[PDB]
Formats: sequence, C-alpha cells, structure tokens
Amino acid sequence: TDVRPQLYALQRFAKAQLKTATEAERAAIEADIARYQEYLDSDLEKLKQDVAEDTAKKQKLIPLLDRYP
Amino acid sequence: TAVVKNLAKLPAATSQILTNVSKLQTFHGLLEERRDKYAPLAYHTYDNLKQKTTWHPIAHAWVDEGLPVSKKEYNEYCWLKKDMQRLLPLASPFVFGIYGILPLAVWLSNDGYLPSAFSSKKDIVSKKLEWYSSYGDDLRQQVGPMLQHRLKRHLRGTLNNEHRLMLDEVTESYKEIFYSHYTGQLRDVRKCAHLRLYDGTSTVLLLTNKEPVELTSELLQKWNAIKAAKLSPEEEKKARNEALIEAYKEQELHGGPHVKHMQGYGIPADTPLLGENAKGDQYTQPPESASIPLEQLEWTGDTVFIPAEYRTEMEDWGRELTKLANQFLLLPWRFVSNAWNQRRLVSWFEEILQEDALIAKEGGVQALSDDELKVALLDRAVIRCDEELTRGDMEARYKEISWLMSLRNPFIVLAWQTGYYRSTYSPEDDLPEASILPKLNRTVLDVDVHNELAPDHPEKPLPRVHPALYPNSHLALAKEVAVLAK
Amino acid sequence: DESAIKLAELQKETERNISSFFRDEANKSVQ
Amino acid sequence: EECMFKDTRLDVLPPQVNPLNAILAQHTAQTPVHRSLEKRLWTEVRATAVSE
Repeated sequence: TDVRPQLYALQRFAKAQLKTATEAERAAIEADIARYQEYLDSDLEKLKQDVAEDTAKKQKLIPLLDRYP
Repeated sequence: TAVVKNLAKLPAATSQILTNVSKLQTFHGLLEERRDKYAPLAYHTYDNLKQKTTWHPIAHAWVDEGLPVSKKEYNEYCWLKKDMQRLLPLASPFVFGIYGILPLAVWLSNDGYLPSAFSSKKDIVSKKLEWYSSYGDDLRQQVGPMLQHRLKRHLRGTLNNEHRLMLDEVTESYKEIFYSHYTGQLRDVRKCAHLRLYDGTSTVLLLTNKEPVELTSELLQKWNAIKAAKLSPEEEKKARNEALIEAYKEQELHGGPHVKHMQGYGIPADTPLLGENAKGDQYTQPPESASIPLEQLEWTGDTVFIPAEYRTEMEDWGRELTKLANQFLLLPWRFVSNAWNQRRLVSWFEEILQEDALIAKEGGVQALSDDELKVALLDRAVIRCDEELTRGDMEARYKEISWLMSLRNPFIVLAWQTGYYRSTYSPEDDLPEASILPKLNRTVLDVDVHNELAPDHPEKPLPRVHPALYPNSHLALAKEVAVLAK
Repeated sequence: DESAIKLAELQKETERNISSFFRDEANKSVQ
Repeated sequence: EECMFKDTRLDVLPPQVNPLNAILAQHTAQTPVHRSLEKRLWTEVRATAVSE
C-alpha cells in the first residue's frame, strides 16, 4: 500500500480543481497545496503527526461516551 | 424545641451578624468601586402603561469580567445579602412595641427563617446546603409545578383561546419541555430556546450623531476584531466608524432597521411643516443632523436594547406569576409591585451570571467539588435534594442552564427549571417497584449547545442526534475532551 | 425518504468527479 | 369533537427519518472534493499506523 503516489494524485486533482475555483476557494486551495507540498518535503512525518493528533482526539472521545461501562 | 435551641445561640449570633455586615460592606464597596468605572448606565424604563419600572437582564444585569475575587467570596456576599433580608423581623419590636416579640419568636422557631449566624456549620457551602436541604428545596418543590402551569397558561392563554395565541411550530418543543415528566425522557435546552419564537426579534440600536443603526453579527465581529488588534484610538475610532457607516448603508439598503415596522416601536419620519410653513412641495423639516455629512458618522456610546418580547415580557406576566417566579427561586416576593420583584429576579440573574464567570475563570465545573456543584445547581434551581445524581449529570445540568441563562430570558429559564421539580407520589406501597437499570449518567459531551436545532413540525418530532455523531465532532469537542480526560 | 437519496446523490457526484478526472488523466497518459 | 372517544395514535406516528442524513448532506455540500479524497488518505494512513 502506497501513500506518496496517492498524495501526488490528490495534489494534481487539487490543481485541476483550482482552475474553476473562486477567490476565497482559490486561496484555500493554494493553502492546501502548500500543506501537501510540506507533507511531501517532510517525508510524510508531519502528515503522520497530524493523523496521530486526530486519532488521539477520537480515542479520547470514545471512552467518555461510555456512560454505563 | 428549636425556639430555645436558637435562643441559646442568639447571644453568640449577634457578633457573627455584625462581622458579616462588615464583610458585606467591604465587598459591596469593592464591587461598587469597580462597577462605577467599568459598568455602563442602565437607565430606568417604565412599562407600556408607564406607571412602574420594568427590568431586563440584557441592560441591567452586568457581569464584571475581570473581578479579582474568589468564587467562595462571592457566594459569601450573596448569602449574606440574603441574611440581611432575613434579619428584617428584628424591626418588628421597633415598630409595634414590646409585644412585637412573638414575630421574633416565630422567626427563631424555624431555622430556615434565620440567617447564617444561627447555624452551627462554618463553611459557606455546607451552610448553604444545610439551609437548602432543610427548608429551601421543600419550599421550592411546592411552587415548581404551579409555576410551570402558570407559564403554560400564560403562553396558551385562558378560556379556550389556544387557537388564537399558541404557535403550531413551537408545539412539539412545548410538549417536550412541559410534558416530559409523562415520557421520562431527557430534554434538549434548544427546545426551550424555541419558546422565544413566541417573541419577536431582539435588536440593538447603536445611537450615532446622525441616525440609529441596527447591530448585526458582522458589525459585532468587526468591532471585536478591532478590539483584539489593540490599535491606537485614532485608528480604533476610525475603523469603528468605517464599520458603522458600512452597516448604516447596509441597513438603509435592507429597508431600514427592523424596529421601524414593529407594533409598539417605531422611528419617526421627518417632521411636518404645518400650513403656511409648508414651502411648496417640501412638506417636511429634516433634523439638524441632516446637515452633518455621513462620513462624520460617530457612535455616541449609547445603545438601545429592544427585546421585542410580545408574549414573554415580564410586564404581561401578572401579579401572580411574578410572585411564584420569585418564590421558586427563593427570593422575596410579598407585598411589593411586580417591578420590585422584577428587579429582585434580575439581581439573582446577575449574581448567577457573575458566579458562572468566576467558575469559568476557576477552571470550569470540574474544578468544583461535589457539594459545591450540588449547591450551585440548587442556586440555579435545577436540582432537588431528593435525587442523588451523578457528577456527569450535574455537570450537564450546569452547562444546560448556563447556556440558557446566557440568552437573558427569564421565562425559558423558569420553564427549564420547573421541569426538574415534577415529582409524584404513588398510592400503593409496592409501586413504584425497585428499578433494574443503573442510575442516570451523562456527560458534558451529551449536551448539544454548539449546534442549532430547527423546531420540529407539529406531530412530526424527530429523534435526538448525539453531538459526537456530527462530522468533525472530535475537533469541536476537543476542549471538553481535554477537560474530562484530565 | 427525502434525506438518504440526496446524500447518496451528493456522494455519487463527488465520486463521479473523482473518477472522471482520473480517467481523463489515464487516457492522456496513454495518449 | 369526538377526539377523546378515539385512538388515532396509529394515524399519527413519529417519522422514521434519520436527521443525520440532513446533517451529512449539508457537510458534503460545504466541503470541496479534494477534501473528500483527502479523507481516504486520513483513513488509509490511520490503518497503516495501526498496522505498524
């Protein structure tokens, strides 16, 4: 299972979508492209860090919802 | 009995009474010193009939965000104010004579009639809880249902006129808020906020040197941004006036403020010229401020809150509903106009809001103890002492009523509160049977305040969606998660 | 219903955009 | 007029509609497509994180 080519595909799709974007959408997509380039340069370390942050948020959220353990 | 038991400590109580009076004086000096330089002037306003004052928390209940005070000290302040209220029967011998001591005996009989000095306990929280569990919850548990009925019958009206007064969109929310003691299901506070649909749109006119401008979310956001940027006043006032003229143009394009076309309120047009004063076609005489150019539009620092409460306003409540609202909140109610009880209720409201602010400064609800949280909920009138809830249920209850009181409407607050005081008694001994399920538990996460809820259509209610099921909930609930996991 | 079909339609439109873009890209790569 | 002498609870039942569908639909309509494709990456990377 590869991750780098999927990220390249995502960046290319975002570039394709940028053409039909409005001003605010264009700025947001530019920030997103910068984020993807930062992930690419960082060798997926920042990406995995953000994934771990979100997963930690979720994994802290689950056990609190067990009202009747 | 309790009469002699309290007479035994009456000598030991006068010293504590005077000490408490001194503490109250010092705290009031501090609070008023802060209020007289940080708080605005909430002008007095008379009701529609213009004979008695009317009161609303949006204008009169000010919260000193930045009060260098501990929460327990504010609890002491409020409790000692109530003790000063309870010290009033001491005046009976000084107005009736030496035979005005039997009222003082009746005062000394019940400990709930008395101030703190007659209590053996020391901590303000334990003292307050003792008073509540002894006298106050019982006194409140016999006013809740009747107050609820009065609020209902204030909405739906008297003499079979519900088709003329009630709304068909607040129907299911009305049922869930007022008839959930039939179902046994929990209530969503947003369904109590739906009761505000009986009212009109609450507006805020900022008064300028030219015209009044209606406040909006955009203008308020811009003003908060300018306040956060911490700019020089030469730039601050300039940006504020820029946003103000922008909003003025926006509302002039909208068709004027909402207040121009609302029954009971209105902005006058240009004054007319009478008879020979009419100069041909110019039948009007514009005001002086018309000479001022619009670029010089400056905020006067004056504001006008218009709740537009056509059905919820405390004036139309009545002689009885006001008294019961003050009874249910354990406030003074006898032998006074509804204006004075309105002020008392608004002062209670202000106290609760300041206490909420200090709790949020002190680290939220979880920083509090169990007895302290119990006492807070008792002050908010959402718990009765014959329940023995969990900590999570108490925290959710606090969050619920805190958000509901953030909206500054006493009617929905009382509607919410009275739902927690609908207890029945069975005629049989075996029934109700011992339950099989565990005690009710909740969490702060189960309360949905960060999302809007449309009113369910009549006879088409929808199920409840947990906030956790929403997209990106782990990001929105991250604060509560960090507070709870720690 | 009138809430599930809408969600399915939005998801299908998103997947349609994705698949159409990548299919055009593959066709251009073969070209 | 004879509403009390009937049982029309079956004529009027609570609908079986899931309001979550109305919520998720508003969520997708606001988001773009590349974020939808990103979520496939967030999920895939989470699988590999659990694998390793």
